[PDB]
Amino acid sequence: QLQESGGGLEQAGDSLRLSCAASGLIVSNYAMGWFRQAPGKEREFVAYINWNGGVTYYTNSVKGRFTISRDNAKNTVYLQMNSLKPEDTAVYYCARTSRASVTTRVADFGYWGQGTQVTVS
Amino acid sequence: QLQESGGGLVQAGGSLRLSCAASGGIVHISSMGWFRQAPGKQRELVATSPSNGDIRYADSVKGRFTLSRVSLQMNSLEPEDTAVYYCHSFSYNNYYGQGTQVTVSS
Amino acid sequence: VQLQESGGGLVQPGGSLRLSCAASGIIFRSNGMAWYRQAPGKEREWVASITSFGDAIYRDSVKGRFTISRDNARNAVSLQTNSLKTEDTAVYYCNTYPVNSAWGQGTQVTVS
Amino acid sequence: REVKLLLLGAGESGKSTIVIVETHFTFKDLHFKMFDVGGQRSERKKWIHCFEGVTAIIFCVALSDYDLVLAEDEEMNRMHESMKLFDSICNNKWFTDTSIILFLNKKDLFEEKIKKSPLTICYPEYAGSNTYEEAAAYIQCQFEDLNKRKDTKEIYTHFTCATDTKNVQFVFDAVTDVIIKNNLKDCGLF
Amino acid sequence: MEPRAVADALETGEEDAVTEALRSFNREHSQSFTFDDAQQEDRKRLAKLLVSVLEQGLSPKHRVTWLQTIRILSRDRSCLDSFASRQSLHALACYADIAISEEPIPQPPDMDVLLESLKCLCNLVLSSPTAQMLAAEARLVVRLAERVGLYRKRSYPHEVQFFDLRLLFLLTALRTDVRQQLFQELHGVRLLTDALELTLGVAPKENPLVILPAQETERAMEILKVLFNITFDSVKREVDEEDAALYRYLGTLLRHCVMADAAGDRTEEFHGHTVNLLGNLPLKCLDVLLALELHEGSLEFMGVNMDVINALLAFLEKRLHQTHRLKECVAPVLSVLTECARMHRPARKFLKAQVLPPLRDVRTRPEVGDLLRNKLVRLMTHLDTDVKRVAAEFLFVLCSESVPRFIKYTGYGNAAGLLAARPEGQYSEDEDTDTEEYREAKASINPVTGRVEEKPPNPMEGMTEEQKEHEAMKLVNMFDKLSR
Repeated sequence: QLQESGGGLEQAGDSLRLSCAASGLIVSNYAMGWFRQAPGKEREFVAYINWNGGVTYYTNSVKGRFTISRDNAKNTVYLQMNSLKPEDTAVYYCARTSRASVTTRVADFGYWGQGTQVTVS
Repeated sequence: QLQESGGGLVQAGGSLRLSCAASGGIVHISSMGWFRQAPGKQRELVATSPSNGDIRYADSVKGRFTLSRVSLQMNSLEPEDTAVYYCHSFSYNNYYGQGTQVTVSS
Repeated sequence: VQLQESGGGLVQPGGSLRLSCAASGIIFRSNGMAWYRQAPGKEREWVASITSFGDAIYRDSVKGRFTISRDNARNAVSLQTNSLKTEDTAVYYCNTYPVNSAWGQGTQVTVS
Repeated sequence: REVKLLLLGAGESGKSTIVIVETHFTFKDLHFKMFDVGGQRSERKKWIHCFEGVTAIIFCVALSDYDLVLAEDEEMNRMHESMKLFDSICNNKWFTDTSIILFLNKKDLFEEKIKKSPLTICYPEYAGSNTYEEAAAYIQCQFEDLNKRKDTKEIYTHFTCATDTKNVQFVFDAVTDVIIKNNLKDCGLF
Repeated sequence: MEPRAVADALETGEEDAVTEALRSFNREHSQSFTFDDAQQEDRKRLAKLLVSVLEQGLSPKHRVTWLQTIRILSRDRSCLDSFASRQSLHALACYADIAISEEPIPQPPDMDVLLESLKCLCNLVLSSPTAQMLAAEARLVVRLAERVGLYRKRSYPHEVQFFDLRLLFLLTALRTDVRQQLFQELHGVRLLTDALELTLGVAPKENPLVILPAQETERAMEILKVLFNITFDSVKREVDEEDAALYRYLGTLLRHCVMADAAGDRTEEFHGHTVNLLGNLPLKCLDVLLALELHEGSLEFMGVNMDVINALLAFLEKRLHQTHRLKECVAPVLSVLTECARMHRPARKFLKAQVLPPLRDVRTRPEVGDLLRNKLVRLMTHLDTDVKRVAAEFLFVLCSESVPRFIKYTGYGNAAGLLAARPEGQYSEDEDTDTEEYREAKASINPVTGRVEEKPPNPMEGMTEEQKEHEAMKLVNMFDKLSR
């Protein structure tokens, strides 16, 4: 299982750093991705990352203000959020992908965890 | 899935009864017939009941081979046509089954 | 089925020019147009072609120098010719790439 | 880190098409493969030869010669006689933990020589069916279970055919021949 | 009605009775897989009467009914040997306006006989080889191609269009000479690309993935089958500049639809047909796949688009799970992926950075796991000579065509994919990959790779020379042709 950290409430315009580590005694060598789930709304897709920083794909909403990275030395993946907007206020999850290809706007792969809540002023 | 009952042991124009049991569960079969396979050729048509008009016999033998609900009565037999018989009827298809043989002599 | 070209010629090496082509009488959204090059001889070269979408395909001899405009909902097609060489002097035709209908009039192109 | 290879197989399987000494590869690793000529080097002192530190053997047995009989007019078939070599290689204490590589040459002949019975003189006991995908898999499973130490050792089974004929490569055309057949088979019943 | 009753009415000839009987029979019985023998003799005689009255000019009234009855008759093998006469085929062709009489232009749009005659043609050609060899001599392909070409200037219904496309597909798939006749003499590839652009025109210029309706998807799949049947020959390497331009055009037409989705569940079938047609295109044309205008929100890599490559990679992922007909499913995908990865450095780096990157696994056999790498290296040991070779070539071109970098995963994959000629591929030795594994590279026997189990030799010199008796066992197989 995966553990997320580094969230909470923050005023609009600041920066926040999301963390996702694999403490469920599971290895992290595949592709990773961050997803959002707005209350009463369906779970959406915000970020896809390949290991070693190979490729990266963001949704058409946060193409500019969101950046994602990964450090396999600590088995951690980071999602940097800059200049938050009230549009992306939701709980943020991370997951691993058994597929080697880039898949988008789909929650086909499991290993969610618990997710951290992110809210904007 | 289908089974028939009835033997054949007559050598001179006898009377036989052959029954075909509706063992299957599918309905709307609308037709039931019998056949015969001579030991030298393939199968041949005997009689069918299409349930949409009159009963149809075969031009091969015009004897009084009465057929009704099925049950085939062989009258005016003249067993110069000894062969192996089979029943017949009909996710839509048709089935034969297995059947008995008639030994004729004298 | 009526093909008509417009614009062409009167330029020195290193000049630009827009060659237009009006197509009428047929459907335009499902016909892939193309441009043909009638060199002063007995041959007829192929310039470039485009699909129903903005997908364009250029000739290796004109790669990076020509561009094809579509202008959808406007029954016409354009072809930009930029930085032309001394060999790009020929008569140019427009026609549907899949089905070669009757050729039109064409426009002369001179580099001198 | 250097690997040794050992070429085996009868003369009909075509091991020469895979290309008693050959050590000049040095592609970042030694990769020393040995040829196989019986009764050549071992006459010098009557002490024969060792030269065995091999960590991977190469086996080449044909499957088209399945209806032949190497024993001249005898009951012992040819496929069983080829399996005898696998039994001898596995029972030897020199390869108790040496990887095994299996090659089946001349598959194009076997693919169309199924006109004869699938069990004429190879596996007369039983046969799955008359197709290639089942008979070849049965032969592969039998050669696999023929290995004694199936737990520790694991064998590698690979099938081979002709690399290039006079006209067209097989791997570039058979796909079309099967796609056309399936596309036409999907149709019908109108 | 009854077959015997209809057959007996066929001898009278009452206009207001026999036609009503045929209509009642078609209304009652209209489904395939009929009876066996109670219909054998009587309906065989009925079909003989029908083919006899068809060899003569049949009544213009209720032509649709006649053709419907003959269509229902043509579903049982007992009458296919009767309806497959050259006269009957020519009659059904001229009724379908696809005969050799090309002088009557398609002016009368009487579709009720056209669609039924096309259905009869399809039924006969799909299950009667003599009908195939008769239609190949009557040359029905030319008029069918002319009809397909006249689709924009004259709007034909969906049913007639789809059924003549299916007839053309059956004819070009079963008969060999029809393939060459439609390729060279009829410019089949150009006409079929025209029809494909015509089908892919529902709400044109859809910038995102375009959804195809049912009818458009059906006709597109049929014309894709026709193109695959007609193209796979004589397109190996050398082609002309205009042919290469047309092939790049078809490749763009297929690229714009691979990323697209269809309605229902026919998305995978359509994508498989697109990949099958891609496989037949010349190698140097496939470069038109990677070349795409980098739009906003598109998959960016090496400054170039990778949406279609990633799409076909996910297609290979979803398609690998069909283990039955695996030889026809993923092999064209692997072929086109190799040929579009061998020619481009961005594609090579993309595949090397998305197929077999992860090297710091717990040291175990690579032929196990859920990864695409593990699935491919498992497939390398398959029993199909068409799929192990293409996967070997794929993993070869991914490792920049380097044998020392090919043994990256196993030492048997080289044994599987070596000596497979048909070599100036792009060689690159710039990036080096080292993790905690490659420091342990000294403990990794090459064919097995990283198992670090060491066992002693057990003869102990007591019987090494006696253990050589296996040499005498094996020596009997070395000599080949003659004992001498």
